[PDB]
Amino acid sequence: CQPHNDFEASRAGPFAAPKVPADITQGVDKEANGSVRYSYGKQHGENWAS
Amino acid sequence: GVGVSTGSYDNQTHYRFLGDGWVEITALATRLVHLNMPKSENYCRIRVHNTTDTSVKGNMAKDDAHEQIWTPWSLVDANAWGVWLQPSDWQYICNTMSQLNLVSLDQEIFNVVLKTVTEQDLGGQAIKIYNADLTACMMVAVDSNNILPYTPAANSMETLGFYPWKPTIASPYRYYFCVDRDLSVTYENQEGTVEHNVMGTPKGMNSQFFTIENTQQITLLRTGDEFATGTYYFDTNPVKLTHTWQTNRQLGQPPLLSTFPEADTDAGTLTAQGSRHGTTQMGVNWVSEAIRTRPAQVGFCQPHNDFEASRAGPFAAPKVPADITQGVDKEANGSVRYSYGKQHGENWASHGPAPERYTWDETSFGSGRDTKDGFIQSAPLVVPPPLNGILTNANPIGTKNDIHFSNVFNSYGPLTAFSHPSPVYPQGQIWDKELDLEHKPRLHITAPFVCKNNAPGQMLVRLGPNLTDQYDPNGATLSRIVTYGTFFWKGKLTMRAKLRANTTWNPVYQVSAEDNGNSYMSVTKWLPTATGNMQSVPLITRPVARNTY
Amino acid sequence: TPKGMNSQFFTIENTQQITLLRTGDEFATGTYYFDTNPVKLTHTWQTNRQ
Repeated sequence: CQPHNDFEASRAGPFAAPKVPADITQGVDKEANGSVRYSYGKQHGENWAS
Repeated sequence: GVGVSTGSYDNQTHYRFLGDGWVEITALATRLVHLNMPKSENYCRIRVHNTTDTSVKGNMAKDDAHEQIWTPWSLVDANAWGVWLQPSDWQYICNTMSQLNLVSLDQEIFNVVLKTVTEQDLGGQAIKIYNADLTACMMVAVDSNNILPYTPAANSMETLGFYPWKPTIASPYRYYFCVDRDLSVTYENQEGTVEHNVMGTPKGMNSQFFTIENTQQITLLRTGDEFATGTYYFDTNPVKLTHTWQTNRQLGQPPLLSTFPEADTDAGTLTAQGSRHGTTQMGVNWVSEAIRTRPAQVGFCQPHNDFEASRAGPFAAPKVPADITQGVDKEANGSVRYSYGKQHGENWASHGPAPERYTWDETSFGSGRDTKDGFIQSAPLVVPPPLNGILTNANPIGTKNDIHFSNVFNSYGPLTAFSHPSPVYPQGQIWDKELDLEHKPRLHITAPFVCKNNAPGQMLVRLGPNLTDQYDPNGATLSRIVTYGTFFWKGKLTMRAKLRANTTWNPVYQVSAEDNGNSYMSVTKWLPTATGNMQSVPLITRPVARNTY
Repeated sequence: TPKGMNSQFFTIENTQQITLLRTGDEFATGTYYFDTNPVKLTHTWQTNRQ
């Protein structure tokens, strides 16, 4: 079990404490299991038509 | 050809003193095995889902929901401490040796016997006649590659016989399969029936189906044949055979004594707590045996009964066992409780479906926890503990009067230091295969020894199917001749170990056998009865004291 | 504000040997070797239950 969204703050400022990704199971808990979400561009993989 | 033995019986234990404090201990064990023709002609994917308990709102832990794959093969897994050494031997080892590790291990199968049984009416009845079948043959296979799911015989408490002069049956083989099980949470009598509680269907990304027929070289052997495996070597590390008493309280230099006891009654004193040298992690201007900094952290608070759920379903999150201390917190410290049978150690006189059980308590007095004393205080640490500036094991955390910080606190930090789980002589798991993961656990609770290299390789075995005169697969007619088998097993578990020396003045605690009485260490406990019944009770592991600093 | 105990200021001009190359020139680096461990290309279905 990993702390769901444990925002820890430091001298640099508040941040999201990383968490080892894992299966989502039937719980459909994505953000809870650490399922990373990406955001790329056109020169990185997005359709040039969009 | 056939009609002659192919092996020798030997179930002893020799001690070869290699000097320099180290001694090579070779444990030989031979037993008679009894195998019956498996009922399942082929691999089955039986799905067991108990609802007699899961349906109830109160019952949550009694979730035996899973889908295993029953194979037509048995298994000769003698991974038990009591199936190798002798009751008396273990006493000598624990009392002398201070550490032990596994070295080699071999196996052999001689005097393979296969007979068939037929019905024969006698005076109107029907007695069974037993005729030996030479042409009959069995099948053996040692998956040293571990291509098949590792199935510890101790995890199901179905190893071989701990009694030399008594036969034993090989436990069937079966492994878990991919199935998405889900169970909702319900307390006592929650509003409405349990939300979700259903089994799952086979997935294509986790469908693990194996066959003994295509995962190992099956060696066919008859009555005159015999099998033997190579000398497997263990790479596991040695486990200390001593307990730790020193707690986080006693480590470095004790406080300087300012007063000396005049009588054996009174005691001495320390120096001014406010004016005394030392190191404390508090900004206060005083020190004590409770705030003084220590080299590390001995033991750690573990979440009491932290049931974590996954795609497979809810389960009890394992926890490293430790001393129970004066808190008498067994289930809180992780004191594992066992349940063995008669062929495993229970008295043969206690007739009944109720097996013997015992709760094993660790000997690591140093890493012992006590829920009846754990507490926290506000950042501004002050001598007088405010009513709101402290969290004792009596403050309802989470709108619950029984759920405190202790039940949900993990004090595991970079300073966490603990010992290993003392292996029990009876029904104790020796070695175990490591998990195929990038970051495997620092240790295993099931077995002290963990094969760093490859695993030993479970030994599978199945009786050769004796077909009848008539046969037709398409007609679902699997006519098989009633046949069974009885083969002997011979194994030698060589392992070296070092013995400690008397470096103290006061005699250290030992394991003795008091006279026949209420005393737990009673001799009758390991002595036959008028009828011949016997029982094997756990032994005191790590009797000698060990200084942890 | 900038601290004196954590002031990390670097310059590409004083942290590496800059190789000047024109149109007819060309650069190439040595054969770097990795010491990283191999990563399994398979998933695990077995849970604490089985």
